[PDB]
Amino acid sequence: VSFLRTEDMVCLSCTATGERVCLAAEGFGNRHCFLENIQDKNIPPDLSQCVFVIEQALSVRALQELVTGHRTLLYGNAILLRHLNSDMYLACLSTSSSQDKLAFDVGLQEHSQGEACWWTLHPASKQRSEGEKVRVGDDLILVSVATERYLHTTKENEVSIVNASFHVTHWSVQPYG
Repeated sequence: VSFLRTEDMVCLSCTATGERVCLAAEGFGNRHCFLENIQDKNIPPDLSQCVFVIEQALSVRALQELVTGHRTLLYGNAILLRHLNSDMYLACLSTSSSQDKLAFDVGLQEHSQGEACWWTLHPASKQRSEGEKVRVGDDLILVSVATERYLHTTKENEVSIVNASFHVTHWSVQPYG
């Protein structure tokens, strides 16, 4: 219904230093992620480089077996986000190139093998709890399965970056069309 379902085209937005921004990526040459300022730019759904597809959604138990059909998303599920323009998957890179030496970079990878490309959903407040259907527009938390870090944005050098950090960021998922 009004929830996130598999195969949805969605944008992930938050607010870094007041501004509202969307998670974006280029693809072909550049494998790193970046943020787009959507602060009153367009509607909640922003432009092209901002579109990801919820390709798959597994339960905690399903993830184990799968590692070694419009499912609705449940808080606690592990999702797989494919960038539309590039057909690559949002993942946690092994390189740390931000000021925070403990954060890892988030970018794209060609294949969905291993844990680096999986992210579990978790509620941002107490208005939702594990097992519930994830409602569109809900503020949620994105946890890397591989690094045990949060999908995180922070301004460093007057620009909004995105990385995988021990510090949390609340993300809103708005679908397209």
